[PDB]
Amino acid sequence: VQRIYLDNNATTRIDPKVKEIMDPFLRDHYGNPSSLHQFGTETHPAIAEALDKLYKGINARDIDDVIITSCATESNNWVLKGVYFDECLKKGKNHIVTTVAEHPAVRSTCNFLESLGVEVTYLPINEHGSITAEQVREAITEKTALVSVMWANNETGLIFPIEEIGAICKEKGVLFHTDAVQAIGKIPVDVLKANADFLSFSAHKFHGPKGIGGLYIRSGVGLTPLFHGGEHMNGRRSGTLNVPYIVGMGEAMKLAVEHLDYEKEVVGKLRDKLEEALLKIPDVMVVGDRIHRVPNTTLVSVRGIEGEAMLWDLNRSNIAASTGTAIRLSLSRFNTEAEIDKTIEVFSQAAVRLRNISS
Amino acid sequence: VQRIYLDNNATTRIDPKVKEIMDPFLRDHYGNPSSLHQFGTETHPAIAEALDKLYKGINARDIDDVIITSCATESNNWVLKGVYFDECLKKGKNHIVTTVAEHPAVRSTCNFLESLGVEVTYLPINEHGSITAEQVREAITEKTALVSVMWANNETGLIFPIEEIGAICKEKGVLFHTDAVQAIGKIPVDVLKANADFLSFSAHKFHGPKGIGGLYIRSGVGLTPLFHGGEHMNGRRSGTLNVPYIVGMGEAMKLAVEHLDYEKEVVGKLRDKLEEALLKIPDVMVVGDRIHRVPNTTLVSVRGIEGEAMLWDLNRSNIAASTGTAIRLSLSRFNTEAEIDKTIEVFSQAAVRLRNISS
Ligand SMILES: Cc1ncc(COP(=O)(O)O)c(CNc2co[nH]c2=O)c1O
Ligand SMILES: Cc1ncc(COP(=O)(O)O)c(CNc2co[nH]c2=O)c1O
Ligand SMILES: [Cl-]
Ligand SMILES: [Cl-]
Repeated sequence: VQRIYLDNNATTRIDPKVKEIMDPFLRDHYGNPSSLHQFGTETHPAIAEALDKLYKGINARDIDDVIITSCATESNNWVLKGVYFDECLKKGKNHIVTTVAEHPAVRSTCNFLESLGVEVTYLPINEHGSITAEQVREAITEKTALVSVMWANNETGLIFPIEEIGAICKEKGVLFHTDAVQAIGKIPVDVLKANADFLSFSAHKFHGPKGIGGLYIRSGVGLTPLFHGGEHMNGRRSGTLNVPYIVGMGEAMKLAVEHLDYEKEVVGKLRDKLEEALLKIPDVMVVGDRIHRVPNTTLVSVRGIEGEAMLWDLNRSNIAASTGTAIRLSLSRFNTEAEIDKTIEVFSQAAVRLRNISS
Repeated sequence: VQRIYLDNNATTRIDPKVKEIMDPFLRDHYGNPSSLHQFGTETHPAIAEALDKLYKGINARDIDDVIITSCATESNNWVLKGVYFDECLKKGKNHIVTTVAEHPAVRSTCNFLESLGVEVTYLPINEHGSITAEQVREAITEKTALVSVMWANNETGLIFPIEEIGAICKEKGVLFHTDAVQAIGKIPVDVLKANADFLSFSAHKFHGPKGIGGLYIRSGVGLTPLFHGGEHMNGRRSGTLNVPYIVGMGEAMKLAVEHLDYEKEVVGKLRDKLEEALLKIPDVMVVGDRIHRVPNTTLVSVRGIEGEAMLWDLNRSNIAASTGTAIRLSLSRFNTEAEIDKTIEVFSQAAVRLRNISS
């Protein structure tokens, strides 16, 4: 059998180099980095190299933190509940601006903050599937504690104007957080350009293991820990380090940014090839503005055949995709031209077959 | 070189079987268990087998949850901040009883809860290094939201009277949590016998990978999520599943409980052998009641030579241990009689050498 995987927004394959690099820390380098003895101190260099890779990936500076979390959900929960106690309660700034497009980690958390009597403005999506810089400026009260806008959307692949929203936040004196989960490895990410105070990411979206992520925290910005216990991560996030996944995620970031031109040049092209071809088969419109997107994602619709049906079919013929209904096909650098061609074929045949049962 | 590792309370070696079982999920079974397509659904059986192993390890029932967390720190933080909102605030039960002996994940969290105006009673340690059932009963007000007592202590290896504290909590109508991190794999753990509502554990203490743990939650007990986003873990703890570490931790628990008689019979004996022998070298008393302890841990003192000095020495001769000052030597099933003998030798020679520089 030979399966085609087009579900990169759900999760990605761990890069083989990433599997290789982690392996020694699952075998004989099993010491707790906190121990003083050799089993501990021996892990120190690989961890430092990892952190370094993470800093360079997002343009963090020495004076910033990139804190290791267990996933972007942790990161996101952490930013929101941290600001809740540091701003919303202790400083009266009882308002948070976000968008409707946000991942549930952000949205549900906000929902919880609402239940305690935080006022949350969920900026509405426009016709383009976007949010504009002016939209958040027009929403900032001076009780606004935080603006949280996702860098790129995982439904459509839509990029939002982070840089611009950054500027507004700087001018207005408001904490800015960007969930960048869907941007790492897909387009360049720059916390300096973004004037982010907080950035979250998750490794499994860029060929690292599931079960680890990061939160960038700008110099001098405070954020009450979500994991108290104050050992690890200059006391900001406690718990014995996930040594293998750290070493791994590090490598994952490095490879991810090394592939940034491949992503735009080749992956993007494969995505255009797929999209263009899908657009033929009679009555198939694409969803969203097709300019401001990460290179890897396309969301096609099939006229009067719910997505689920197309996908269940595609699954049977060994092509994995998901909805966003519409059909979300999302690529990685591990897709090939052959696989796309095949997808065009099997997609169209599937379309055909389902039209005919519809009669 | 041939190193001896006696720092099992810091962390343990991933069991080779555990490394084997996780491996396929780092290689080709990389699908998100939430996907509907084959890459997702194919992970379903291994995950179910894992969870099953976890349930049986602690005697959880079908009607309970064993929720997968990123570590015991997550678990502990989760219980405390969960009860804070569900009991302390929403129900006025503004008091928590714990002990002084607790791991910092519990203690620091409590410290934070104090800062919001929760009243926390930190039960004092006695001469035995213990806490008695009566001590917590005498502390329960009817504003008490939660009792949190650690099952076994990682400093001395001291077991606390969980079963008894359980009974008191049941009688008194109070939520009971036990951090069992230092008990899994060391003595039998039984949430039913314990009348725990909440139990935490962490895999790296029983030959699983760092970076994953569990919280047992009793049937019908509520606990507001620490990770909102409400996808995974019947919405109790959100974030893409750490598939490999889950499969791994599962195996780790199984092997851990399979070795329960080996642990008491052989590991315990090795520990007694080591202890007895150390007790000779002139002026070396052991620390704590030497009856109510997990089999693997001994905490010896050397008269007027701070622990750190003994350890730095021991490190040079390739024996890894830590303080608790006193010297904490903690064993696993991977220690051998040879290694202990060697330790007796090198320990005593080290004692000798440091006496003579002391002059
Ligand atoms: C933009 C974004 N934010 C946060 C997360 C959560 O990261 P995690 O904590 O590692 O799970 C994801 C991935 N989540 C999903 C992508 O597709 N379905 C999902 O549930 C994401 O795409
Ligand atoms: C009793 C207990 N509770 C909680 C933890 C925290 O588990 P983690 O979240 O997986 O780190 C540990 C391990 N911690 C340590 C054992 O020795 N030094 C330690 O810091 C522990 O022994
Ligand atoms: Cl918090
Ligand atoms: Cl919470």
